[PDB]
Amino acid sequence: DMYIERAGDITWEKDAEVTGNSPRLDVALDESGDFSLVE
Amino acid sequence: DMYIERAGDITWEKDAEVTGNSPRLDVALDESGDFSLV
Amino acid sequence: ETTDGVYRVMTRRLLGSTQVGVGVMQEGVFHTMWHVTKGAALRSGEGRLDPYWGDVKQDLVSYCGPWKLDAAWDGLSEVQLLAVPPGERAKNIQTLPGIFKTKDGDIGAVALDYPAGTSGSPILDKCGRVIGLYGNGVVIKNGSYVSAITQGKR
Amino acid sequence: KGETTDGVYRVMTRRLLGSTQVGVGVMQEGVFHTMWHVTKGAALRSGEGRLDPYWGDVKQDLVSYCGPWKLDAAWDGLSEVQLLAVPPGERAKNIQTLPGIFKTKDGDIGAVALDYPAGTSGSPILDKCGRVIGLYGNGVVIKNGSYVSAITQGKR
Repeated sequence: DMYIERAGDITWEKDAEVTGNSPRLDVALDESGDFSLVE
Repeated sequence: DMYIERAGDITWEKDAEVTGNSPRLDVALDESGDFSLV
Repeated sequence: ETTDGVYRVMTRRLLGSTQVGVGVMQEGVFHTMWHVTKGAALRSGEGRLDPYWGDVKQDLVSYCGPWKLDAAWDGLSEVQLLAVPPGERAKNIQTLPGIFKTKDGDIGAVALDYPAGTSGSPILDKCGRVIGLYGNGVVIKNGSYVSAITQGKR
Repeated sequence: KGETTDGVYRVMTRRLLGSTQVGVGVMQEGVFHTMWHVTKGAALRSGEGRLDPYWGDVKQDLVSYCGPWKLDAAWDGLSEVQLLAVPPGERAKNIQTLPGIFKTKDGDIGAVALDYPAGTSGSPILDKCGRVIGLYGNGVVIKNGSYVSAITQGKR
């Protein structure tokens, strides 16, 4: 039994917290939609 | 919870009663998956 | 049950057993029309079928995997509807398909009138390959039912 | 069908003891978009209030309600993006980041290297124009525990 309720508008913050890496990853995608790494 | 049970082998039967016409209709399919005419 | 073939879609929700529709099993994937199951889980007696793919506009839904059936009517040959009526033995009904003309193209249609619970029954080409499902169509001027040969994309 | 105004939505369940947030979603143009592994294709409530699934695909790990997929925006493969994170019991939160790349055999996919608690799936990825370019929740974890979610987008 699931339900939904609003959590906020969808809009860009013009001066938000900037972080995060940008990794180039060799990955795969199975029949069940799961990603896995390739070495 | 709906359940499934087998009905048979999906094959062609050489001995089958032929029926039904072959109409050519202009139809329209809505976003709700319901067909309709023009 | 994982064996290929045509299956009945049942529920004990009603007075007794009630056939809500038909489906086909092929390559571990169970195919049926969307309006039959509404995209819900299907018990296989000793097994469970999880939804994988579906589309309301196409009125199709596959289970345990992607849509496998990709055979198509050639536009000339006769076909056979494998009708699985509620409580009746499955039978082959041979006919020449009619045509649905849309703004996106032409679809094959069969002029075979059959009750609720038969929707999802296979429509086979000369080699027995499933080229579409029965159960989704229109009602002409007279009050008679015409169904399309609904095929999905693999 | 309940409140279907545009914006982000939490996907809640009452199947467990405490009301748990099992996912996030974006309502746009009358359609509720979210990850497949969140709802598993099951119908949703919205007050009283029900949404039937319209289209779904496990491999893409996406699903739409009340209509076809509406999110058509895409990452330019050059700019930074903001993850509108909606964590369980926590307010909506924007986190700006430059996406990596999931190098697959069938083209390459953008990927945000951000980790969040289980239940944040379906959070929309945004560009500097306010458009939804994909959803958060399906990806991998690397050598370090950190999560690298793909920018999962369908097609309008």
